Amino acid sequence: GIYYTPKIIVDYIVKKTLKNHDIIKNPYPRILDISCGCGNFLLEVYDILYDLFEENIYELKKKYDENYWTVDNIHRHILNYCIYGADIDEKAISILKDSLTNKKVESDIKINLFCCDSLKKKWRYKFDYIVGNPPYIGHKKLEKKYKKFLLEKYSEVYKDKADLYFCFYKKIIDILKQGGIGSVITPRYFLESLSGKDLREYIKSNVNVQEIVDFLGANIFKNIGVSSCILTFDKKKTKETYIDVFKIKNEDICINKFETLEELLKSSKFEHFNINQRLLSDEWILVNKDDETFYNKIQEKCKYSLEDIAISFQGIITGCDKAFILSKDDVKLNLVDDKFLKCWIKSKNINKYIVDKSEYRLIYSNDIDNENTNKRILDEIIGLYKTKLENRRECKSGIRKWYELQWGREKLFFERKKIMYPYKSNENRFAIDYDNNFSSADVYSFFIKEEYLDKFSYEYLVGILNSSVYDKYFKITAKKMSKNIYDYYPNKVMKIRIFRDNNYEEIENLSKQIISILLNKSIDKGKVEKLQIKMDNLIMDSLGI
DNA sequence: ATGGGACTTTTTGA
DNA sequence: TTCAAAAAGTCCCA
Ligand SMILES: OC[C@H]1O[C@@H](n2cnc3c(NCCCCc4ccccc4)ncnc32)[C@H](O)[C@@H]1O
Ligand SMILES: [K+]
Ligand SMILES: [K+]
Repeated sequence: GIYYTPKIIVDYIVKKTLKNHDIIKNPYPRILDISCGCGNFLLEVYDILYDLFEENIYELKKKYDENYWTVDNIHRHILNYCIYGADIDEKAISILKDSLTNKKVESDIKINLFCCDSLKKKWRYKFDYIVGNPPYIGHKKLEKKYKKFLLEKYSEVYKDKADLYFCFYKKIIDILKQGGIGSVITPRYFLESLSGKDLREYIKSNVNVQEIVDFLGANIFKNIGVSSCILTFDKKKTKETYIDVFKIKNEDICINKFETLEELLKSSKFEHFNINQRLLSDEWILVNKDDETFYNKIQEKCKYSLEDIAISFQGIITGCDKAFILSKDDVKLNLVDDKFLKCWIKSKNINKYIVDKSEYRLIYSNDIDNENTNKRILDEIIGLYKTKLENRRECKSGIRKWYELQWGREKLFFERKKIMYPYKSNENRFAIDYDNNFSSADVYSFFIKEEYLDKFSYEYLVGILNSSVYDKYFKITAKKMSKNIYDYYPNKVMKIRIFRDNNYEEIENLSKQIISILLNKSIDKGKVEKLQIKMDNLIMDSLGI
């Protein structure tokens, strides 16, 4: 329900929006939290505002109504005109109202607190400053009735597999006053994800992004599996449009290293660099000058992409794995004819250059003709989960029989030489599958088009793709998920560019030697490491780095 | 108990 | 008809 933002980050965000406010010029700033919860941000906003007013009370008294501007009147003023909060949870709003009332401890004061869905409220004026931490809800945990509303009314930032907080970015930008400043902490995934493309376009074309703080896979929220970033944007009449990017360099740090977050950002734990907002394409490549030179060099040298030369596909989606996946030593497999059985691997079975021997079998139930010839398999293996299987979407509509795989794909795509890689990994792991391995969606596969077989071999491809050069090169634009995990999905893996030059033969031969060592029983992996270093040297020579 | 490490399903819009 | 994206991941241990 309610998530607690660490106090240091709250202080940083509030100071980011208010440290340079000219209260004498405008003693009526509107500061809004659109998902205020119990007031994590708004109470700190109250404290900052109270200091700001009390420090200039006499200047305000002289410049304006001298009877209105007294210290004893600051509290009331702040609540009447400055602090605004919205949240869909009425208990949180009640608690926050009590807190703001008890900031003073007569005639009653009207607190601008709204218990509503902030994405449906008719907002009747814009705001000078917007801060907070919106709700994050993905496409699976959002109700379909609400998602229809989002797809209709928030189509500019919300399509397909987008997230709820995209819409909060939209709403915050839309209700921000000209010259206003907004600062929020959200998931970092929209910076790189395919779903966030339109949201990135919206932000880039409607506000000036002041600062991005990328915590990468650091754990900012205790016991929460999410990776966070802090965005600061404004609607000021500026002529430069340069973004300050602070990228964490050590994900293992605890956030309470210093009293303030500014000390952490200025320290050696973070790196700083500037990105020209006008040079952002539909993809935001937020890297330092050395990494940008590296990336551009590789992009310029390589004339092909994997998408050009390869056919990609996601793995089997059974819809209920426990009903179709059995250990190869399970006695129940004696009931299943071997024509129905396929080898089954998980993402952990994928190493560099080769796949572990499979230990699981998939019952490719689509080839079961009818329920009377193979009644025993259905009665004793698959039918154990009939109730769950019948609740799949395609079974409810009758497209799929209750014992069939939900997305069984095409068998001929898997029963061939191909390259496989895990969907989430700490490093590049592209393996040649020789054993017709099937897998779930945690492993992706591709094979080379016939017309590119004489230009690229599987051995050469796994050679360059597993190199240190390509590990770094892919990670430059990859989607950082959690600590030591990057997404390896076709929507970015197929964008990897490859080359073909005079080092092709030696690179291919080194890859073949590595594969031969890795498949031998009396394995000595050290020479594999030495061969990999030599191949990395060849690749760096080829790409001019 | 918590914080850190190993590992990854099927629901879902298009 | 049937593709592929999506971590307020999930689950475990010392
Ligand atoms: O980050 C968590 C905080 O954010 C608040 N909050 C969440 N969602 C909000 C929202 N609209 C979205 C509605 C989506 C559908 C829905 C969500 C939750 C329950 C029932 C239905 N509008 C304002 N505050 C919101 C929530 O109370 C916490 O205080
Ligand atoms: K006066
Ligand atoms: K994390």
